[PDB]
Order: sequence, then structure tokens, then C-alpha cells
Amino acid sequence: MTEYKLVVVGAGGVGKSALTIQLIQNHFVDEYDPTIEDSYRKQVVIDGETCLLDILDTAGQEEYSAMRDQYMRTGEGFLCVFAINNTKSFEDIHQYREQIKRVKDSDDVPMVLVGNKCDLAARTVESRQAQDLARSYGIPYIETSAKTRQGVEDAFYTLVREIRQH
Amino acid sequence: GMTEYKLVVVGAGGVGKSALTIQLIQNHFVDEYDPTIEDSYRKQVVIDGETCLLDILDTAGQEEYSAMRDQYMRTGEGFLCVFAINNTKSFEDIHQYREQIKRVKDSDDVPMVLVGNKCDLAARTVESRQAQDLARSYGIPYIETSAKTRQGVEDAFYTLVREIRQH
Amino acid sequence: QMRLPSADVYRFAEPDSEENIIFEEGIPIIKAGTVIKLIERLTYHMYADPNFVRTFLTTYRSFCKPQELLSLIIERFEIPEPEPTEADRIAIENGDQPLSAELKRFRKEYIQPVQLRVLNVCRHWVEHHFYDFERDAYLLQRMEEFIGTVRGKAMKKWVESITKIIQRKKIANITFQSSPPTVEWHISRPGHIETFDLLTLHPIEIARQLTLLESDLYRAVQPSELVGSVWTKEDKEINSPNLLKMIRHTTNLTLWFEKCIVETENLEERVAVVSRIIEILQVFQELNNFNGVLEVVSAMNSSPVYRLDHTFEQIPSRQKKILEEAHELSEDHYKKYLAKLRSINPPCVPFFGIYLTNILKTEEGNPEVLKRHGKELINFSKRRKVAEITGEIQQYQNQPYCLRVESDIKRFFENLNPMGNSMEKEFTDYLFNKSLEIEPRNPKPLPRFPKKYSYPLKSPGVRPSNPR
Ligand SMILES: Nc1nc2c(ncn2[C@@H]2O[C@H](COP(=O)(O)OP(=O)(O)NP(=O)(O)O)[C@@H](O)[C@H]2O)c(=O)[nH]1
Ligand SMILES: Fc1ccc(Nc2c3c(nc4cc(Cl)ccc24)CCCC3)cc1Cl
Ligand SMILES: [Mg+2]
Repeated sequence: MTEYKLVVVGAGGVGKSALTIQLIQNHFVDEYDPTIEDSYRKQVVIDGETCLLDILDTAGQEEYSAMRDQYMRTGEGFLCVFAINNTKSFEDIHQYREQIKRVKDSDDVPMVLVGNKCDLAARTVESRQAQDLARSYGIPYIETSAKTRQGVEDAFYTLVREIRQH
Repeated sequence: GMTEYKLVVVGAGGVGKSALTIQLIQNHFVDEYDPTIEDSYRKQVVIDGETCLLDILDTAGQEEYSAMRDQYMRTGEGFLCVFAINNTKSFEDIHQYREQIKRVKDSDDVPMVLVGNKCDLAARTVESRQAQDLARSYGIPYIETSAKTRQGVEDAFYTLVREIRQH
Repeated sequence: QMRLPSADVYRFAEPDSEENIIFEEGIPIIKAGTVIKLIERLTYHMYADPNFVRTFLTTYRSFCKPQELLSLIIERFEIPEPEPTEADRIAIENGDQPLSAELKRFRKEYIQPVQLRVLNVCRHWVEHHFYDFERDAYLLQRMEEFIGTVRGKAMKKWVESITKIIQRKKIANITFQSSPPTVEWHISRPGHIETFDLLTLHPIEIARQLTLLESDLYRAVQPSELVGSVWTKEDKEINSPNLLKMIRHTTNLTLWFEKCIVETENLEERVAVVSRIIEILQVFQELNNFNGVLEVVSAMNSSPVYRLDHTFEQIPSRQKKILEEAHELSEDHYKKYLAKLRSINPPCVPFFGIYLTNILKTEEGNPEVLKRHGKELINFSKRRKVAEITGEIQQYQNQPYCLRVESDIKRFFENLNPMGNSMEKEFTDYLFNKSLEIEPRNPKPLPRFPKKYSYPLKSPGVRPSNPR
């Protein structure tokens, strides 16, 4: 089985950990416990092929911003997560995208743009806006809810597919 | 090609049983082991001039799965019945192991060896004379081994192969 | 490259040498080291390796006491800051604000990463290895004090978080993805627990409820029950109670299958019993319940059952095939089982026995220390091997089954006690004697026996039904 190194990045509190734990354990985490760095493994069959996913769950808090280079080097693919009820987190995406390109010295890095918390009505980032950004990056845009599971498998397994064809 | 013998190690858990097969398969000069890889329980050896292949089943650690014993034993042509010389209970267990082997193989004459294993520097509680008498009463060889120094390990396995050859 | 504090005031700044650390031949893999070097690398400033954190916290007790680990990581946390440099000195002497470029860099690239990584060790320790604290209240007090008195705005978010996490842990929901299938019923109807039995429950629902039970038992086993091979030692009931409960369920189910078979003296009825058990095996296979599969295989290869040639003869060839394929999983040291486990889509229930043997042999077959240049180094590669096994175990413990619990059927199998008040040897001898009775050794001819079941023997089959 092929092993895939996935890395989940984005501003603090957007739901990177909730997304990952929903995928791993089918459980929604209600608490907000800021991550430093967590690792998860998942054996899963995608498009009829058994995969081993290593998922690195990273820190969004700005106080940890000097330690990003370190995990960006190892990652094969990146979930760039913002929250659709948080405009600042959307504006933060651009910085993650550029740092990843910088670190891996490539314009061709497997990536998925993720708009999380789509279960909430109070949206402030419009889908069209995020979609335009994704297109400018050449990557898919998927809206998710770690709470309901909407889009969660789609987001992660779409990233796997991009690594696969890379 | 060569003859392959299916050997099965049985005996009480928690008293160093696994050291026997590890010491045999191991690279004799580097104390190291990865049970996870194939070739960790297969070994080509020359015994009395004749080259053969040893396949050793040692399910050490699985002793609590007592209903699986028959299935594991069924696979074997020869058996090492192992007890620790500082654990009287493990010695007392031997009779039931032998009875179980006989039943599974449906035979009163199964190739087997009795092995008394020294797994630490604690005081011996089973005398070699006790174990010799028991082995004699069964009509089988008795071999004593050390779990640290590799003493007796080759003798235990080679003797069992001779028991199979002469069955 | 950053200058470090002197090794005399901060021990974790000793240079790497082969006298204190050895690497395996994009981060290094440690073969061996002193505790100091292991802890430095556990919290290294240059890179993250959360898997190292899990490996270390799972296995460290074989070379370091929990109280000592806490002292060492607190020591690691307390990093001295450098004094102002010559350029800084000159600025200060002229009444200007120093650039403090080197101090700022050291804070940003050494101190903050190392301190955050110490805090991540504390976090993982508390979240995933809380038993150290459960078994030693004073260790917990020390941790609470340490975390509770970390000052500075940089660590503040995580310090407050870890304080809350500890408090939560001291006083201590699944989403799918589709609804579970409808519970299936056969002769026994809902609530009629008195009638529950191998043939009267639906074979589909027997397999499902046993899979839920066996999955819960599998998922409950902690690494603390495994490291140091403690399930094999004198205090195994104290240290490995979940593992042993899981194994005893497996053993009891296997013995129940054997009992159901040999206590069915009539050949025709016994064929129906065996055929129903193989049907349950088929559903275990569909559910990736490998423990359940091997439960059945173990029963069919047992001395009392294996020798029942007349029963075997009448089992449909398609069921013979299913059983033989299941058995082939275990052949050649579980070669096909291992390949199958690594290929399926979870949820599954692994066979635990293989893990136990590999953990035991890894621990017994490798030395605790490596001796190099007159020094004793901790053999960390041995611990990494053990942690790879516990890590694989944990990976299969994550995925839950989408199946509805049936409380009465669950209880029926929880309370299954085929041995009754009998000891193992006498029950085991009993089973084999029953076997001899119902199918005597050659050349004794086969006797006939009366039927015992008053209800239909025809199976409802193992394909699920679905009303609107
Ligand atoms: N309604 C809703 N709440 C969500 C969702 N995802 C996360 N949350 C909530 O948002 C908060 C932050 O979640 P978390 O996963 O910790 O975010 P994070 O990105 O990992 N934070 P950090 O960067 O500090 O580790 C939590 O209270 C969580 O329950 C979602 O899809 N819907
Ligand atoms: F109902 C039965 C009663 C006894 C057996 N015993 C078995 C036999 C053979 N192979 C087996 C293989 C497995 Cl896995 C399990 C059992 C077997 C071939 C030699 C005759 C018997 C099998 C069934 Cl189905
Ligand atoms: Mg997080």
C-alpha cells in the first residue's frame, strides 16, 4: 500500500483538528484546544486502491508561525483550511499558499482549498470568492462541516487523488 | 528440494520460552531480532550431514488463547515442550501439553523433546533429575538450555529433528 | 547557525557524538542515545516529529521513571537567554535601543520551538498516557504546578488549554454517513431472551452483535497493557484487564461453537449446526471481523470437531471452500491474513494474537542498551519497533462499526459461559469424549442418535433483507 503525507494548515480556530478527528474517529470535537502538532494514520480504500494516510494536524495560532517551514518540507499535499464565517481566516489562506510554494520550491504542489463550518448559517465568505481563489491556484474548492461530516471525506480523498496524479 | 520440518514450540507463558527459538534463528553474533519479517522463523541447517529447512512455530505471548492450541499444534510434525527450571508450575503443565499433542496428532508416538529452560539467575526449583525421570517415563529426550548464553539451543532443535527422522 | 548556551548551565546543548547518540543509516532516525539526547530530540528545535512523541511516551518507562521524565522536560523547558552582543553593548552604551538580533533569533528559532515542543509532550502525555497520572497523584500535582506557573504571552494559549485538558481528564458520540441496517430476527423474536440460541437467532444478527462486542473489546485495549509484555507476567490481571477480557471472550466463543457441535448427537442436526457456524463465519468475513473468523476456524480445527469426518462429508462443498479459505489466512505464519488486513477498508477487528507475539519477541530478542565507547546508550530502535506495533493497533481502533446494538442479544453473548462451573481440562476432556461418542474411532461403526431440536433447522441464510 502507498503511503500519503497530508498536512492540514490554516488560521487558528477554523476547525483543522475537528476535520481531522471527524475523518479519523467519526467524532465531532466541540472543545477548542489549540494544536501544537498532532499526527494521525488512516488505512482507507480510495478509488479501489488501499492507501495509508499520514495526516499532520498543525498549529494555526500565530505564536507558532515560526515552525511551519518544518512540516511543509515533509508534506506531499496540503489541506488549506479557512472558516466560511471568518473573513480574516480566508485572507490568511494566501500566506499559507505562498509559504508552501516557497518551502517546497514549486508552483505545482497538491492542494485543496477548504471552506469549513458550512453547517453555520452566518456565512461571511461567499463561495464564489473562494472558488475564484481556488481557480487562480489551480486547485479544487470544497466546503465542509466537521460537525455534520458534510464534505469531509471529499476534501481529504480529493487531496489524495491530487498527490496520486502528481 | 530439501526436507522441511514443521516444528512447534509449546509451554507455559511468561517464563522466557521465546528465547529458545529467537536464539536459534538469530544471527548468533548480534543480539537483535525482528519477529515481523519472514526468515525470522525459517532456518536452513545441516544435521548429521543432511541439509534441511526448519520451520518453527512459536506463538509465545498467545498462551491465553487456549482454544487455539489444537489448531496451532495440528500444523507440526515435531514438538518442543518447554518449561522453566525456576517455575514448578510450568513443569507441572508439561503432562497436559503432551496429552494435548497426542490427541491432536491422534498418536501415542509423536516426535517430541522435553526442554528445561534457564531464563534468569533466580533459584532453580526443578531439578534436572526430576525432569530426566519425567522424560524417561515418556520415552523422550531431555535437553536443558540457557535463555542468555545460547547453551543447549542447537541441541534441543537438532535432537527433535533426529526424533522425527527416526520416527 | 545559532550559538547555544554552555553545556555547563544547560545540559541539552552538549554536542552530538557517538558517545551519546547513534543514528540509523527528511529527519534522522535515532538508533540509540542517552536519556538526555533522547529528550533533546523529542523536543528538537529544528523539526517536528509527533510520531516520535507517541513512540517515546508509549515506551519510555522501560528506561526512565515518570517522575524523572517530568524533571527532565522541565529542565529542557528552562532555557537561558544569551547576554547582549558587542553591537548591542555599544548601542546600550550610547543610550540607544539595541537591535538584539541574536537574542531575538534565539528566542524565535530555539527557545519558542523547544518550549512549545515540551508543552506538546505534556499535552500528549496527559491526553493519551494519563495512566501515569492516574497511578501517581503526586506526578499529576507536579504537572499541574509546572503548567500552571509557565509565564509569558507566547506560551499562554497552550498553557491555559493544557490546564483545562488536565481538569477534564480528571473527571472523565459518533456520526455516520448512513443509517445502520435493520436488526434481523429469525425464530427467536424480540424480547424472548429465553429462546436465544445458535440456531434460533438470525445468523446475520449473531455475526453483527458479536462483531460489535468484539470491536468494543478490541478498541478498549491500551498500550499500557502491552508494553513490557505485562500480559504474560504475574500481575497480568492488574495490568492487562482489557486485553485479557478480549481474549477470554474469543476463547469462550470458540468453546461455545465446539460445545454446540458435539452436544448435537444427531448427525443431520449436527450438520445443520456446523453449516450455520460457517454461515456466521461468512458474515464475519463480510464485516472484516478477523477475530470472529479465527474464532470459528479455531473451533473447526479443534480436536473434538476436526475429527468428525461424517459431519464434514455432508457439509456443502461451497461451505467447505469458505472454511478452507478462512483457514488459509492463518497458514505460513498468517501470510494471507496479514496481506488481507492491509488491503481491506476499515472498520475491522484484527486478530490480536499476532501483535502479542511480535511485541513479546521484539522485547525479548533485543537488548535494553547498546554499549559504545565505554558508554551505555538506550536502545531506542527496540522501543520504536514496539511502538510501530502499538501504533498499528491504535490505527485499527479508530473506525467504528455502523451497526445497531441489540441489547438482549448483546447480553446473551456477554453472559455466554459454555464451561459452566467446570475447569478447563475437565470441560475440554468432556468435549473430546462427546466427540468420541457421536463419531467413534474406526473401525467402530457410526451409531444413531435422536433429534433434540423441536424447531426448523433450515437457515434463513446470510443475505440481508430490507423492508421499506
Ligand atoms: N459549527 C462548527 N463548529 C466547528 C466546525 N469545525 C470546528 N468547529 C469548532 O470550532 C472550534 C475550533 O476547532 P479546532 O478544530 O480546534 O480548530 P483548529 O483549526 O484546529 N485550531 P488550532 O489552529 O489552534 O489548532 C471548536 O470549538 C470546534 O468545535 C464545524 O465544521 N462546524
Ligand atoms: F464439519 C466438519 C467436521 C470436521 C472437519 N474437519 C476438517 C477436516 C479437513 N479439513 C478441515 C479444515 C478446516 Cl479449516 C477445518 C476442519 C477440517 C480434512 C480432513 C477431514 C476433516 C470439518 C468440518 Cl466442516
Ligand atoms: Mg487544531
